[PDB]
Order: sequence, then structure tokens, then C-alpha cells
Amino acid sequence: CREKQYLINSQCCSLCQPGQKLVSDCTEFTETECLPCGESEFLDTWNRETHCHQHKYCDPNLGLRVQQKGTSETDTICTCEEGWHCTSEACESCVLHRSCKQIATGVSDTICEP
Amino acid sequence: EPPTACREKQYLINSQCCSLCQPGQKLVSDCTEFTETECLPCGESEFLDTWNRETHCHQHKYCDPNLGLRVQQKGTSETDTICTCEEGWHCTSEACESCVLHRSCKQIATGVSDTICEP
Amino acid sequence: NPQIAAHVISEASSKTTSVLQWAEKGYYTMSNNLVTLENGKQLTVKRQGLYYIYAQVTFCSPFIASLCLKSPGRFERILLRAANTHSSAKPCGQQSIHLGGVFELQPGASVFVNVTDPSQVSHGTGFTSFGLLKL
Amino acid sequence: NPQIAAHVISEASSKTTSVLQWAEKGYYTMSNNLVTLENGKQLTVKRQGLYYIYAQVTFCSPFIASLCLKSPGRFERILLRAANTHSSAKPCGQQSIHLGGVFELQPGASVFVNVTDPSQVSHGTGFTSFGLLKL
Amino acid sequence: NPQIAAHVISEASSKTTSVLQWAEKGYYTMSNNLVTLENGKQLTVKRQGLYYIYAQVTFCSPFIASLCLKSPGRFERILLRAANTHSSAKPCGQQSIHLGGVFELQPGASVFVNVTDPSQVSHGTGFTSFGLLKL
Ligand SMILES: *[C@@H]1O[C@H](CO)[C@@H](O)[C@H](O)[C@H]1NC(C)=O
Ligand SMILES: *[C@@H]1O[C@H](CO)[C@@H](O)[C@H](O)[C@H]1NC(C)=O
Ligand SMILES: *[C@@H]1O[C@H](CO)[C@@H](O)[C@H](O)[C@H]1NC(C)=O
Repeated sequence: CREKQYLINSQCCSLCQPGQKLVSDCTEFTETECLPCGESEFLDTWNRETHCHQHKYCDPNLGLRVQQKGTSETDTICTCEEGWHCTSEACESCVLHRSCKQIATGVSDTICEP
Repeated sequence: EPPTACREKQYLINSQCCSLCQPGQKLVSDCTEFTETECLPCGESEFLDTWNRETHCHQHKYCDPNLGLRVQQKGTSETDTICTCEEGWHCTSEACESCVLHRSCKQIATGVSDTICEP
Repeated sequence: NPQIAAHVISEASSKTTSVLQWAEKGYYTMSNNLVTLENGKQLTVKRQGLYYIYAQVTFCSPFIASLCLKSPGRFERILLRAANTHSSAKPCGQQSIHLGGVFELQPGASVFVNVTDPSQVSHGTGFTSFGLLKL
Repeated sequence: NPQIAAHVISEASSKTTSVLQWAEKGYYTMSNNLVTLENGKQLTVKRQGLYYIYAQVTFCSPFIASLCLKSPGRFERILLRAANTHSSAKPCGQQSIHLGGVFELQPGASVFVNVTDPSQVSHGTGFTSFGLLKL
Repeated sequence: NPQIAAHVISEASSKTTSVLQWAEKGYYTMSNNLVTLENGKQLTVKRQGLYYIYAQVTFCSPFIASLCLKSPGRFERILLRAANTHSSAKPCGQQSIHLGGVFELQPGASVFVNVTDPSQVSHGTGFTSFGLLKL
């Protein structure tokens, strides 16, 4: 059919608000019903999903840190630990600030000199 | 005594001798008294080098470059592929499953062999 | 539902135990009230049978994920144990371990994963799970 | 046959792409028209249910085999992911990774293995497979 | 019982057998006379079907656990093969390997695990097992 609603066997049920997984489809007597995402899960989009997504993990073993928690409609945001930096565009893993010129930053690396 | 056995390229099944499938074809259904054994040609990448009665063909050997091998000779639907080391590499075994790298230092190697030496 | 099966997601832990924590979040599965997640530390089946249990543990460094089983009226034991050797890498290097086998479980029996260094198990989405299904 | 199951063999990709290629060759298994190999890149089940999906990836040389899932009408996600390291042996030094879990698949849903270094996955007979089976 | 399933325990191999030894001891499972442990070296199913076979081999010290299959009237082959890099550890470093897939087995067919270094496979409780189950 149209936005904020999807189609099934022949009837169109509406999606679920960004923050609620899908439970059951709609019929000829009752419509699509949805319960909210856990207190560690989320769904950032008018979905029709049956399982929410789990909040991203800022595994400390990799040198990350919870930069910003995640609501029931936004995933968590990670960043390196002070003294660490990302190992590529996407901050997958962090490394300890190499020491011995210009210092380093959350994503920046340091540069030595005499 | 009576001829108590099937032929060379056959196989007894259901008190009935059937024909084996020829190298290159995998068996699909056993054979009845009247209707012979129905087989079918091995897919691509696959093969069967023998009058078989197998239901799945074998997949052509892989000459994984990560190990330092190369496709010496493709494989038909009745012959497996043949691998060999890369120029400058040699086998670590007589069967040649993984390749190394001609050691320098006086018989020149051939990948399928090695480079002997002395001062 | 008729089929008894369950797949749970690993979760960090505030306590210190070597017994891994599992939460019914993410793309989890819990077929019905015949398999529960007791105290969030183990799975407990209700109907006696022959199940296939499994669990994957990913840690970032002699690391050993054991699947000790606790049945009613019997001292817990050992269904499986998978070892792994600590290899070097930039921060810590990741490694996964997979366990799985067919076992006879009697009612009220619980299973759980128990690692040697719970402070290394990486909890990133989809790295560490735990589950079972009834044949 | 009434049972929906499938086991496919890896095949040396040509597009040298992140997603692995699978061919219905060798000792493969495709129970019926209820599980197909769409585009030779993924398995797609027709009847909704609870399946057990698995896949083993052997490579050699932070190698990560993921099992991203794509359902109709939902952004594809992550069922499982297994990590591993590079053990400098002589030429490359192989390593195997195994994934397996119980997941709820709706009709038209497809599953696929997506690795970080597709140019390392070894395709030697029986090294890398992919499959599922419906509980 | 109606279900055909089996899980065997590895055993201290007499000596000189590239093919692993398994014993019906410990927390084993042998559903019925439809799966036997022929010669303590292999499992042999009686009713043709689609089974899910698996095996985990733990060793310490490029070690390869192969799951060669032998069916009646056919040369034995290769279902799966999992490779593992020797870990340079102090004494040796324990490592586990897991195999599992869905395969079509005809009556009288046998499955078995064959490793490259049988003198390394560790037999400690729950380290090395082998089993199958019929879908
Ligand atoms: C199992 O748990 C007990 C108590 O938490 C602990 O002593 C033991 O180390 C754990 N097993 C291992 C080492 O995997
Ligand atoms: C493969 O999947 C992973 C995570 O699911 C992702 O990082 C990568 O971009 C994917 N590769 C592509 C673009 O197919
Ligand atoms: C496994 O057993 C076979 C005979 O069944 C033996 O020839 C082989 O060397 C062993 N390991 C393999 C498959 O290399």
C-alpha cells in the first residue's frame, strides 16, 4: 500500500512505530499489534520486524567506550578510550597511543620527531 | 555350476544385475528387469573417473592459490583436475598438497622437486 | 508451539563468575514455556528428551569454554569443553569457539556455558550465543 | 521429501566479493523446492518456521565470517559472526570457522555468509560449506 | 524410541590409527539399534535418510580433522574437513575443531573422523566427541 504500513496476503497492515517490534499481523477484525523493544534492544525505523536489534557493544577489550547509550529507537554509539584511536573509517577497534611532533585524537594518531 | 554372477561393468541389486554408470555419469535410479539403470552426466566442477553407482559426483580438486598452487590441467567430467606449484615454488610432499618456495644456496628444482646443493 | 528450541544472546555481566550470562534480547528464540532462561545464567528444559545443545563463545585475548550440565539429583558435570590457545594481535585478537552435541536431558535439567576468562568473551552482536533444540 | 534441508558447497567466487559463493555440486543436499540457492549466493526458504542454520568457513594467511540474514521487508541483519586470527605459518596456514544456530525464518527469507577476506577462503573439497534444516 | 541419534566419546586409541577411536562410555547416546558403533571406529546408520552429522576434535601441539564417509558399494569419500593451525604454545596449546553438516546417508553407510596427528587429539572428558542425528 503506502508508507507507514505494509502488505500481506491481501490486506494492508500498518508498520510499527520506531521502537516496537512486530507481534501479529492484521486481519478482518483486528489490526497489526506491537510491543516495545527491550531495555537493551531498539528499532530505529517504521519496521515490521519480529525481533528488535540489540544495542551495539563497546567491547572494552577492543579499547572502546559507551559514548552515548541507545534508546528504544536509536542504537548505542561507541568511541575509543582516551589515549586510543580507530583502526579505520569505522571505529571497529582502537589501539594505544604510540609514544616515543603532533599528538593524536579519538581517531587521530600521533607523530613523533627529534 | 551355473553362471552365478553379473558381468564386468555391472552390479547386482534386487536379485537383478544392472549396468554401472560410465565414468562421467552419476547414478540416478536402480534398474528393473526390463528397464536398464538410468544415470546422468556429472555437473561442471564435478566428475567421476570410474564405472560407478554413486549418487553424487566428486568435485574437481582445488588448486588454492593461497597455498601456492595452480591449475595445471582442468578436469573433464571423467578426470579430476591436476594441480602443481607456482613457478618458484615446490611441493612440501610427494603427493603435492601444499607448495613452498625453491630454497636458494645444485640440481635445479621443478616445483614437483627441489634444488639440491653444496659449496 | 509444539517444538522446543531456544537460542539466547550473550550479555556482559556485573558479577565476576566464569559462568556466562545470557539475555533474551536481539534475534533470540525461546519456543515456549518448556525451555526457560533460569536466572539468566542457564537454560532449563521441562520435558525429558533427547536435545541437541550448542553454544559459541568468542573471546579476545589456555581459554576453555565448558558446557557443564546440571540435572536434578545429580552433581553437575561436563557435556563438552572446547579449548583455544591465546594468540597475539593488535589489541587482543578475536577467536570463536563452537560447541554442540546430542544429549539426553531429564525434566528440570539445566545447561550452561562456563569459561575460564569471562572477562574476555566479546559480546558484540552475534559473536556469542547459546541454545538447544529438542529432537 | 517432507523435510526441508539444504547443504551447499563453497565455490571459488569470480566477482571476488564479500559474500561467499555456493554451488550445488559435490556431496550437496537440497531437500526440495522449499529451499533454493538464489543467485548462487544465498539460501532461501519458502515455508516460514524455525530452522537450524550453519556454515563453516576455512581460510588462511581479524578474519570474520558473518551470517547476515535478509528477510522480505526488513533491512538485512546479523544472525551470527565468528572471528579469528592469522597464524603466519609458511605460505598461509589454514583455519576453520563454524557457525550454527536456531533462527525464526519467515517465507522468502534468505541467509548468507559474508566474510572479510573472500580471497582467502579455501575451497578445497569439504573445507567450506553452508546449510540449514527446518526444525 | 523412534528417533535415530548418536553421540559417542573419544577414547585413548590403542595405538596406530589415523582414524579416531570412539567408545560408548561417559555421557554418550545411542538412540537404538538403528545406529551402531561398528568396530569402535565408526557410526553406521541402518535406515537411509537425511542425517545431521558432527564431530569435535581437540588436539594440542596444519592439523586436519576430516570426516571421510563410507557407503556400501562406493569408495569412501570426504563429507567435511576442518583445518587448524599449530599453536606455538609453551608445552603445545590445546585447540578444538568442530565439523557439522546435513548429508544423505543410505543404509549400511558409515561415517568416521580421520585426523592427521592422532597422537595429539586430547581425550580429556568432553574434549573430543562424535555424533549424528536423523532429520
Ligand atoms: C566453572 O565455574 C566455577 C565456579 O564459577 C569455576 O571455579 C570454574 O573455573 C568454571 N569452569 C571453567 C574454568 O571453565
Ligand atoms: C558483509 O557483512 C558485514 C557485516 O554484516 C559488513 O561489514 C560488510 O560491509 C558486508 N559486505 C558487503 C558490502 O557485502
Ligand atoms: C583416513 O583413512 C584413510 C583410509 O580410510 C587413509 O588412507 C587416510 O590417509 C586417512 N586420512 C586421510 C583421509 O588422509
